[PDB]
Amino acid sequence: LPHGHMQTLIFLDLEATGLPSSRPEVTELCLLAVHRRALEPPVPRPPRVVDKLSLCIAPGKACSPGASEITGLSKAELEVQGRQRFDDNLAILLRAFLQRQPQPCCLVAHNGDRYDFPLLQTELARLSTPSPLDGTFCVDSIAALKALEQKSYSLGSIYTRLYWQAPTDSHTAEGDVLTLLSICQWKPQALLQWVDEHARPFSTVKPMYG
Amino acid sequence: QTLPHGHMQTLIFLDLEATGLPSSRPEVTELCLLAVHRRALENTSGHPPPVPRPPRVVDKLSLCIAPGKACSPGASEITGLSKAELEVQGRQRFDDNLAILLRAFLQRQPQPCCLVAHNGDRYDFPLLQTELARLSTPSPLDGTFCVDSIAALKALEQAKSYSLGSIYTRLYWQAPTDSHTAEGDVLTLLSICQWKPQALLQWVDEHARPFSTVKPMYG
Repeated sequence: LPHGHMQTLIFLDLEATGLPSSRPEVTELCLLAVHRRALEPPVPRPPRVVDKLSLCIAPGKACSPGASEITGLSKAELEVQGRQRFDDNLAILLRAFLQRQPQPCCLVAHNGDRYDFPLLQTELARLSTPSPLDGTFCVDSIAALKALEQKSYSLGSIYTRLYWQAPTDSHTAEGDVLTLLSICQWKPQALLQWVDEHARPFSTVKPMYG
Repeated sequence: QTLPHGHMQTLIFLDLEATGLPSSRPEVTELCLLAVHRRALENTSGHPPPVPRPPRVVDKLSLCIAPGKACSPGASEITGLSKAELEVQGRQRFDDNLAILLRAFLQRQPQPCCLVAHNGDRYDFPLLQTELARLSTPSPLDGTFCVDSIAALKALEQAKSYSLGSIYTRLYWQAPTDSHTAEGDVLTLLSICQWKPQALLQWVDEHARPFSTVKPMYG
């Protein structure tokens, strides 16, 4: 194994203002931390023991029509609800939340490699403080499920393919994280093996934009 | 005549799960905060009414915490948590880092901010005060206010058991989901408070008091 056995999997989803060339900004973030042991067909229930963090974040630029349509969030409404920007205080919060998880820790996000990870890297890079994620590992769950399954690889398509019922989470970062968790609990042992074999340092994720 | 502490801009629905009843000097095993802006509550839309949909914009924190002492049998059965299991899953104690985490979470919420917990005055608030008192940080809850939703709902209804489940079932005509779990009970509380949001907010504004005035459960 490249980096030992992952002790925590943190299921992650970011929602944002638009697609990568638009130089988007995060508008919502959910982390759901699960211990390796809590992982080790009826849709699986989440483990009893989990840590969860879900935050709405005011962006500096407007959401695109499509972004607002899909995420149900807009810059205007985030500001009327007094949401703060992606800022130093947020980094304090993330660092403390990460500190409570046993290490090595691995982020897991659907399409993380092409979207969530580089965007997170970019948001954290503009802060004065070093990234709270520099000791953390990551994997993309699209690749994971492609390997476990050997077809659409959208989140809902996978879920329905495995469980033969429609997904029932909200259209939110947390809803997407919960659906992802369910999918990852389909073959938990095999998923953990794939994660262990394929985990890579978040510090090697290239920022989406600079 | 004016409000004691202005209009609350954020309500933070809160639930604590613990190792036992108050005389056992219990320790927190799970904590959930769900922060909702005043405007999100007010924007909340028969007999029975549909269970209100939670607002699109919310912040949520849920954490499991290893206690220093074992859970009582009843506690483990009710909450689904045990000291042993929390430990096999690498959970950390209630410590300074946790206070910092809570502070940073609270900092993202517009002020004045008011915690709302069911039986909070008798249990959740004094227990939380006690846990925080053993840390080396200032209280993260300085400047934050608190109220007990039992008194709140008693008032709203008067305009009967007052356990969380009894109220929910009275208003919506079906049982809650995920009782005895911190997040589950928070969500149930949110649904109850969304029943009559304007009246709830008014009662909260008038009865909010500083968390700093809450007496610790034990020394």
